[PDB]
Amino acid sequence: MVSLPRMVYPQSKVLTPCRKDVLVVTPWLAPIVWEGTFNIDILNEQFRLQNTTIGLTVFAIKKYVAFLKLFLETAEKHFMVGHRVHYYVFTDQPAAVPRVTLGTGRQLSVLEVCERRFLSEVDYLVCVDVDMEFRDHVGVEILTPLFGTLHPGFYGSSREAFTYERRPQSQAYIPKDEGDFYYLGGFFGGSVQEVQRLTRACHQAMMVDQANGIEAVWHDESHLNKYLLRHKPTKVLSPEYLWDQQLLGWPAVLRKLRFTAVP
Ligand SMILES: CCCCCCO[C@@H]1O[C@H](CO)[C@H](O)C[C@H]1O[C@@H]1O[C@@H](C)[C@@H](O)[C@@H](O)[C@@H]1O
Ligand SMILES: O=c1ccn([C@@H]2O[C@H](COP(=O)(O)OP(=O)(O)O)[C@@H](O)[C@H]2O)c(=O)[nH]1
Ligand SMILES: [Hg+2]
Ligand SMILES: [Hg+2]
Ligand SMILES: [Hg+2]
Ligand SMILES: [Hg+2]
Repeated sequence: MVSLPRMVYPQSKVLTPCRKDVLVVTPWLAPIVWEGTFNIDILNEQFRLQNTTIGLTVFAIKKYVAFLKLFLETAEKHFMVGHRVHYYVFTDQPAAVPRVTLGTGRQLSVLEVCERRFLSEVDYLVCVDVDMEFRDHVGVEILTPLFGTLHPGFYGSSREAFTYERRPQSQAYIPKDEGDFYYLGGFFGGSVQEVQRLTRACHQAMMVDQANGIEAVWHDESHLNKYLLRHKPTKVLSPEYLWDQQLLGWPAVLRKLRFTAVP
């Protein structure tokens, strides 16, 4: 709750949009995070004064443990640098986790495969896929009670084309005339409380489907989209936050490619 210190930065013009090529705010007034929309110095101050701790979770089972080295190494260079970070690696191969050198204020926990511990160790949880690498800044601008990320392959598509689950028998069902955006199952997060609510809701929904003998078209991602349709995220991250350059190139609307798939 402490006041920010004196800071010097250019004034923002009220009669000048920051981006004229993209939507920077949703209909429910949640910002859509694109490069140019935020002053990272102001945001860093706000979150540091709060002594914010960010938890980053990844699952690495079977062959996916081979992606951990690059993932963690690049995270050390681009993820929440300057803030307290706690990595949680869930794996079936504890002894296979690479020994990565971490900067100060950052720690790593290996969990072999207790929601209460999250509430006690971190303020925010970020959940992502491990077969990726950070290529640019991914900082506190993403922190909020609940956020989803615009899928790189559908940010420009009409909702009818969104690959939501379309069968009424599934708990993840979303009709052709509903839907705001198509979010990624591989990059979401928010406060520990909101994240656990989302995962708990999706777990229950998937069990109901299982009992009914049906599996959503895109599994977890399908349910996450249904959850975020009914519980609007407080921030939405642009595709800058999860991209595949090999498959999608580098469009003009993307000033930075922050987190990407590994070729
Ligand atoms: C219009 C063309 C779309 C190109 C992207 C397809 O991405 C895939 O989308 C489905 C949902 O419809 C699901 O999310 C898997 C996703 O594929 C993964 O992510 C993309 C970005 C690539 O990295 C693929 O190699 C991945 O398998
Ligand atoms: O049949 C599958 C394929 C992937 N995954 C999970 O999805 C993550 C990344 O997904 P994928 O292998 O599809 O790669 P990506 O789409 O992220 O590039 C992996 O860590 C797994 O935990 C899964 O549960 N089932
Ligand atoms: Hg998580
Ligand atoms: Hg859900
Ligand atoms: Hg689930
Ligand atoms: Hg989910």
